[PDB]
Amino acid sequence: EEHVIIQAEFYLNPDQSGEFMFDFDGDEIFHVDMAKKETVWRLEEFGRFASFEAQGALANIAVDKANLEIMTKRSNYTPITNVPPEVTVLTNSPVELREPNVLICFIDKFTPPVVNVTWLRNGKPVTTGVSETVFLPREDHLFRKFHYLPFLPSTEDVYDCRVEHWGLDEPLLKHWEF
Amino acid sequence: DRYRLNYSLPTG
Amino acid sequence: GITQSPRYKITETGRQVTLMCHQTWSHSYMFWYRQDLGHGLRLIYYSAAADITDKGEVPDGYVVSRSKTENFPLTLESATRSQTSVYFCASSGVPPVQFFGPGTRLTVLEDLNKVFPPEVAVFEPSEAEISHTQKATLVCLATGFFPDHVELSWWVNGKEVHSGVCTDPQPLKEQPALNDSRYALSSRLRVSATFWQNPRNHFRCQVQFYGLSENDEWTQDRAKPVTQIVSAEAWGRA
Amino acid sequence: QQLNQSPQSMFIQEGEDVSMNCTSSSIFNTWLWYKQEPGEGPVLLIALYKAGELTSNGRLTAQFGITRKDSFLNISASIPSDVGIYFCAGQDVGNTNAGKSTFGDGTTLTVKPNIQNPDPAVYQLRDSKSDKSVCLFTDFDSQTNVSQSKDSDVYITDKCVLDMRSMDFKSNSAVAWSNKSDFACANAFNNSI
Amino acid sequence: DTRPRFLEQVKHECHFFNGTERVRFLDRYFYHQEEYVRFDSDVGEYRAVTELGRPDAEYWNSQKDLLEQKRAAVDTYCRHNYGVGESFTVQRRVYPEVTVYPAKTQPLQHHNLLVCSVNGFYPGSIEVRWFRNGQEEKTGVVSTGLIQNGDWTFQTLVMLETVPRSGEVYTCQVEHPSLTSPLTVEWRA
Ligand SMILES: *[C@@H]1O[C@H](CO)[C@@H](O[C@@H]2O[C@H](CO)[C@@H](O[C@@H]3O[C@H](CO)[C@@H](O)[C@H](O)[C@@H]3O)[C@H](O)[C@H]2NC(C)=O)[C@H](O)[C@H]1NC(C)=O
Repeated sequence: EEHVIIQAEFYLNPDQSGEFMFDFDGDEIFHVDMAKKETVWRLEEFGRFASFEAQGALANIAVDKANLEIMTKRSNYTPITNVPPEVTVLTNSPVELREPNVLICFIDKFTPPVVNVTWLRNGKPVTTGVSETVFLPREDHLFRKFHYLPFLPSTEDVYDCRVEHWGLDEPLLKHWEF
Repeated sequence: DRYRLNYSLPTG
Repeated sequence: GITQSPRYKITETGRQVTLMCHQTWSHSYMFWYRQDLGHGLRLIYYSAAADITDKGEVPDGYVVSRSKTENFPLTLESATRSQTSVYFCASSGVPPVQFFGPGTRLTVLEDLNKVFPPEVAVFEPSEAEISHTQKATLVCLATGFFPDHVELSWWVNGKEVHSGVCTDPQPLKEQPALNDSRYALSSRLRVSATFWQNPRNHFRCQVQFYGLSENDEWTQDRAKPVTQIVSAEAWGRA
Repeated sequence: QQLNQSPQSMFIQEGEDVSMNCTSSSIFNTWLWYKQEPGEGPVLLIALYKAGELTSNGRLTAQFGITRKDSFLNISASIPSDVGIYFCAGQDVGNTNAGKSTFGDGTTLTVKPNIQNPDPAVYQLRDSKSDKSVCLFTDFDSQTNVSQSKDSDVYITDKCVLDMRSMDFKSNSAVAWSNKSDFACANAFNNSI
Repeated sequence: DTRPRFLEQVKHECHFFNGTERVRFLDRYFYHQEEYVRFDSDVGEYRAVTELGRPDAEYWNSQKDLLEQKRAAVDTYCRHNYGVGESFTVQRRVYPEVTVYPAKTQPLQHHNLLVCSVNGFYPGSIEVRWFRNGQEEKTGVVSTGLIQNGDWTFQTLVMLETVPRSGEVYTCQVEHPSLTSPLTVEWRA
């Protein structure tokens, strides 16, 4: 049918951060860790059925940084407008007490790609097996991100996702209950 | 097998 | 533009020397090669971007650095005689096309006392040639230098000529059976007879020798064979 | 040697045609041709980025093999200035990801000139300062090959082609010299053809 | 800090139709949220999207080596990477897992909503229909739409607005490219 394989890149100043990733029909195939300078396959099985060792991917982001400095001057130093995200909390599967599950915090339609996301069980921060994806690109050139929290469903625990963004006045909270 | 890189072009 | 420095270099065995490559094209990729006989170009190290370095085919005995998009210094850790080669530097904005530099001729020697400057002499055309061929050929000879870091040029009336010039592609070993033999080089400049017949014209053969530096110590009595120019001139005769 | 460049040595008289080959051990996507002038660095001749492409640059023409593993270069109407080494470069998928190019060993092209009117002769020149002398074997045919001397004390140089431009006169030349007192100019080159 | 931010983006889009039959390569460049220059494989060179990228299009188009390198991207880049991962991207199949449970909109004494939950299926093109006592219920059905989990799975919660009565037999039917036959899940009141 119809398929799209996008190679997305960005560079952000003054944060001096950037990323490099491939995308198939909205899902991340892999990305390049700019710190360890290695390929991080989104699904571990991809690293056995494919391969990607590109030092030039880092050189691409280097070019993006150079092009960014020229474009910033060309635009009379016009900064980017902050687009606040739209946070949503849902479960991997239907909730069953004493049956493990995952709580997903989907941050969508936001720019620039810098956010502060935290899980709050009963208002207390949690960081036991928490996971996240990179900043995924969108069709409208905004960004989206996923955060994952494996948990055991219970009636005593109440969870929240605190997503802070520069387009947000106060840290946005979205609750999930049983 | 093995994914190519598409070179991002530099500007002057 | 990619440029290299030094262009010639005599170092001692075991010393640490660093060849530099400077580019103003703001290219992201840079490469260091070494070209020998029978191996062609061989990648030593290269850099996809600043603060990024990777190894190539011949990365042993070398290190490299790249803290800026301008400079890619190749550095020999401990100079071995096997590292006597011609080192080339390239760069790329968007590969595969690369832009190479002028090259650097490095010569690793055991003792610098084998380094001798060249002796240049000009030889005047023979009358038999001017009668039979109506043309004048001047022969220049540069003998007794080591290593082969020379650049011979011809100068007629203060200008450098290339027409009618022919320099030997390789130098001759004066002591052919010696590995550290001193070298000799010949070159020819053919001008019309009536031009050499005019005594108002000046002919000079020039040899730019790239020898030792003002930092290389010299404990011998012979004059230090530093980078110098040895010339030889001649005037037209009737 | 992931890139097989044949031939490696060529001898072409002026006006004739030249054809170099280059084969890859992996599926290539781009091909590069370089030329290294004596004493200079290699520069780019032609680039091919599409299969079956046939790009030209004057008398140079290069082909991208449809096997994605072969490439050719042709030099039509050889002139003596076409001497030098010709490198063959390319990129596979691994190279493209690393931004590097694999180079072939090369082809050393030596175009020999057309000596229209030969006139083989040997002369002797005198030092502009001193007794000191030197011989000159000049104006011989391109098919002649000068050798070195087992005399050791006698030094015989190799062939050399000078082009007096605007006079339409090319000429070979070879120099010999020795400080042994029993040295005759004509007796020198005859043992070296 | 409160400092201004500046964003540069580059997207190398490969668009595939009918597998590798019709392919389209887009070399897109973005400043912040807006595109300013594009290489369309259909056109053959860079064309500015906004007037801000006109110097980039003119500078790149004047370099013949660059344009010829991008004109080949449909074969050398797009079609290559399509086949590198076709076995585990285009042909990836994951079974859904349908569960049905009742719910209520308002805090009430009886259920008024019945939920069908399809979870963890790839690809995302799916069909979910509701049936009460053999007759399909078209009116009063509110779907969730497709939900991307970000881990190569999908989900959607198609629900039927009904006050279930004792004795009625509801069924939720789902048809997915991974299933060889329609998958049914029943829920008796
Ligand atoms: C999608 O791609 C498939 C191929 O993967 C296309 O099917 C191809 O359709 C053409 C006609 O449009 C067929 O060409 C015909 O072939 C016969 C011999 O079989 C020849 O005698 C005719 O003169 C004509 O050339 C071709 O065979 C066929 N290939 C296959 C493998 O079925 C299809 O049209 C494309 N588009 C869509 C919407 O599917």
